[PDB]
Amino acid sequence: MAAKVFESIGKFGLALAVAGGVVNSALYNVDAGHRAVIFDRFRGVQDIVVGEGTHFLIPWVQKPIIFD
Amino acid sequence: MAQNLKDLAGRLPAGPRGMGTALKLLLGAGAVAYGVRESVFTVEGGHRAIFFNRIGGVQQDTILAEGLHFRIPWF
Repeated sequence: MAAKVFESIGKFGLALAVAGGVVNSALYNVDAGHRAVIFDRFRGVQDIVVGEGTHFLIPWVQKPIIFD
Repeated sequence: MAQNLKDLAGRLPAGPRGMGTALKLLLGAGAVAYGVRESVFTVEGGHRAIFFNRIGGVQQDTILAEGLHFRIPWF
């Protein structure tokens, strides 16, 4: 019984670490005075002005380019 | 390196029920203290470190004269 608990806790910890890494990679800091532009490569550069604001950029799609 | 951490975590003695909840509460308190410490920002006077509102950009109306103003972390 103990070994199963060990393995399950390890799997949960690994999943939590992966999720935390993804969440951290999904955020950006475009300092103010720099209004950001979403660097979305799905459907492009957002006429919807996503300026300053750490909007949740999905990884592999939206890299924060900092526009001053 | 991961297996070493595996063995180190495993080797923690299987103590009675109390210390498990004690460790959980200690971790809670540690995280809370870290958050409280981080909610304040690098602050030099001669620098009106204003609130950068996450939404709408800079706070054009929130003009921080000399004064506490806690930055919401990641915000």
